[PDB]
Amino acid sequence: NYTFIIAGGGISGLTLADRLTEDPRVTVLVIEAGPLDRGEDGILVPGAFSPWLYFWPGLVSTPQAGLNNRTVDVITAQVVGGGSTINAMVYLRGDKDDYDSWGALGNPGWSWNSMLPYFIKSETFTPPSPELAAAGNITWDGSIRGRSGPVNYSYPNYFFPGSENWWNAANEVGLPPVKDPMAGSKQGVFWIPSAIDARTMTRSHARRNHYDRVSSRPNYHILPSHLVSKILFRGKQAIGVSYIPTSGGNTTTNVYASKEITLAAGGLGTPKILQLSGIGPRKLLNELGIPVISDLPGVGQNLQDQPTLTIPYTFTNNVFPNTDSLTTNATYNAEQRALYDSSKQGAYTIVNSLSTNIGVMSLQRAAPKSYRQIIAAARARSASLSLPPGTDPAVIRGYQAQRNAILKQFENPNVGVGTVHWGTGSSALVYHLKPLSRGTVNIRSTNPLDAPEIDYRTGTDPIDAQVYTSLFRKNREIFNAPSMRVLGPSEAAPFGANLTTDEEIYAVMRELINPSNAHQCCTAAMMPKDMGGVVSSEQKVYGVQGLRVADISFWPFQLSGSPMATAYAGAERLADVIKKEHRL
Ligand SMILES: Cc1cc2c(cc1C)N(C[C@H](O)[C@H](O)[C@H](O)COP(=O)(O)OP(=O)(O)OC[C@H]1O[C@@H](n3cnc4c(N)ncnc43)[C@H](O)[C@@H]1O)c1[nH]c(=O)[nH]c(=O)c1N2
Ligand SMILES: *[C@@H]1O[C@H](CO)[C@@H](O[C@@H]2O[C@H](CO)[C@@H](O)[C@H](O)[C@H]2NC(C)=O)[C@H](O)[C@H]1NC(C)=O
Ligand SMILES: *[C@@H]1O[C@H](CO)[C@@H](O)[C@H](O)[C@H]1NC(C)=O
Ligand SMILES: *[C@@H]1O[C@H](CO)[C@@H](O)[C@H](O)[C@H]1NC(C)=O
Ligand SMILES: *[C@@H]1O[C@H](CO)[C@@H](O)[C@H](O)[C@H]1NC(C)=O
Ligand SMILES: O=[N+]([O-])c1ccc(O)cc1
Ligand SMILES: O=[N+]([O-])c1ccc(O)cc1
Ligand SMILES: [Mg+2]
Ligand SMILES: [Mg+2]
Ligand SMILES: [Mg+2]
Ligand code: NA
Repeated sequence: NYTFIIAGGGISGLTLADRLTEDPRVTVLVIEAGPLDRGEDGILVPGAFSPWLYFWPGLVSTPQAGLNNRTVDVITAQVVGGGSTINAMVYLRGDKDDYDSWGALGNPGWSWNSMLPYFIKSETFTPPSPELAAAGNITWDGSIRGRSGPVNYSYPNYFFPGSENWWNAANEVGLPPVKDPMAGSKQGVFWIPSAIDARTMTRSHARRNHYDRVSSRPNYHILPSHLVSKILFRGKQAIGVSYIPTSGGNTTTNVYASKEITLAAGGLGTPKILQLSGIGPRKLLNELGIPVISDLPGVGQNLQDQPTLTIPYTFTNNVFPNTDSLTTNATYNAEQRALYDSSKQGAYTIVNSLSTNIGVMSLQRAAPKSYRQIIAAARARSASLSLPPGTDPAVIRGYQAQRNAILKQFENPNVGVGTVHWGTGSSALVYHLKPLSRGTVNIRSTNPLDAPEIDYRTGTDPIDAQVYTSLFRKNREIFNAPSMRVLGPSEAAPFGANLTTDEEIYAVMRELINPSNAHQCCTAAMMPKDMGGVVSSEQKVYGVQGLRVADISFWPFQLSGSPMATAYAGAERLADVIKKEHRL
């Protein structure tokens, strides 16, 4: 027996296991599908970034009805440290109203102010050098960045010169410098904080900051390369799990917990454990012959991600060096790698293909002449039109509440809906942070080795195309501003200056948008049960005792930001919630 068993050793699972094992009377077993990383350069060194080393194999979407019925490979981590081990290290909090909105959906104790102590606890910020801060326009508010917590973050110690042209261009088209994008608003441009340990300029992933750091503890146990295949119950009490080798060896083992089972298996993993365990929609469980322990139609509903668009460019006068110099100039690449190996300086401190600065914008900043028109269309349309026909009414009610919160965010000048980035080379990136579309993740069988059916339903809500087209147009403004025109950019096929109407631009976007940046969330949502929720405000699964969801399956909806910083902080908070209930 262990005190706690955690299914998934990703960001949430390892953060929780670390904090729970601070009490030597508490024992934890973390069961993780993937192996330990080997500290290979493709993980530790930003410039060597090789995320495909630990992608979960054999996951494909359904044909995407909103994206010309395209099928895409599904990307999620399978490795100790989860997404933190293979992500692009972008470390950003959401905006105040994200957390305040989660609270307003019926979740006492959720707000920006309740999260801020956990953001601070989570991390240690290391300031950049003064000369890079001054030259780069790096700013921060030290009063709201942690100085003593486990997650290291800082910045690269270098910037490609064309990042300057893009900064000035973004300013020219109404994206001003943001003092600190961690202070609960991020309207304009800023340096991307990176989850790097500045001692060695290497990745600070959860395997290091929430396992290696505390791995002398005998009460903190890890079992890599095993899958949690089922939750075990005595009546409605979660008492243990079954696990199998990830490789599918014909062996099953049962292990038991004296206090709780925690699911931390991610947006695409947690709902599958619940559904195989008979916690999920009666209709699906009945079809597969799985006994219903708790009839929760929200399990596998409400899937969200943050779609991405790569816009290709050619330049008549780009500045050298730039990120594509690493790929197209072997001499430059070898000299920057030798520079990093010697004094830990230069381009290898930046995640490969990224630049150092980024822009975020509200709907009114993206669409200053038309945002009210997009809000009017969204307010006019029935919430239920966004969901499959015959969606459970409780799930529709939760989606209606989310939608009302997001339409308030659309009117809010201080909440982001999209991002613009330029890596300094042949492509730009435009992310959609706040889709109104909702997808599904459902098991197809009782075989725990079978991939679930993953249907992002990207672009099924027509409002999303209007928001995304506005983001595309703002990106075009940056590239046509004086500071960027000096580099001689032009959109490459299948984009181009001759695509001038919304219709022309979005027909190409429909063919190129990726449903996912591997930010899958919200498939075991924290909302009232009568709003299609799966977990309470204490993250307890409805209808059963001793069972919580820790991973970002529990989020109601996506942030103005990428998920990692909040995945850590929310696990920091859940550790304290659990310790208080037991008296640990
Ligand atoms: C390639 C790539 C790139 C990015 C990102 C992800 C990825 C994959 N993200 C997203 C971010 O990393 C992600 O949202 C968080 O890691 C989510 O943390 P969780 O704890 O929810 O799941 P996470 O995915 O971290 O952990 C879930 C774990 O559960 C395991 N698991 C699944 N099913 C299991 C089962 N049945 N039994 C046992 N273990 C099981 C998995 O193997 C995995 O390690 C990101 N975010 C960000 O803010 N900045 C960024 O730069 C990026 N970029
Ligand atoms: C990563 O963050 C941790 C946590 O603050 C830092 O660990 C500290 O390291 C210093 C010097 O090595 C020690 O004197 C402290 O006692 C450690 N503090 C704690 C709270 O453990 C580590 O320094 C960070 N990395 C950087 C570059 O600052
Ligand atoms: C996608 O597939 C369905 C039938 O499988 C079809 O009716 C629909 O027209 C297709 N969508 C597009 C945009 O081609
Ligand atoms: C920093 O901002 C100043 C003032 O707007 C500008 O002149 C400069 O080019 C910027 N540099 C970078 C690297 O963004
Ligand atoms: C290639 O990189 C080297 C090393 O910085 C540089 O001197 C050279 O001019 C670059 N060549 C081209 C063609 O970019
Ligand atoms: O290669 N990558 O960094 C990726 C690829 C796909 C994805 O959805 C997220 C990140
Ligand atoms: O700047 N931001 O808020 C971001 C940055 C990256 C990302 O994937 C999502 C949001
Ligand atoms: Mg210093
Ligand atoms: Mg300045
Ligand atoms: Mg200027
Ligand atoms: Na330096």
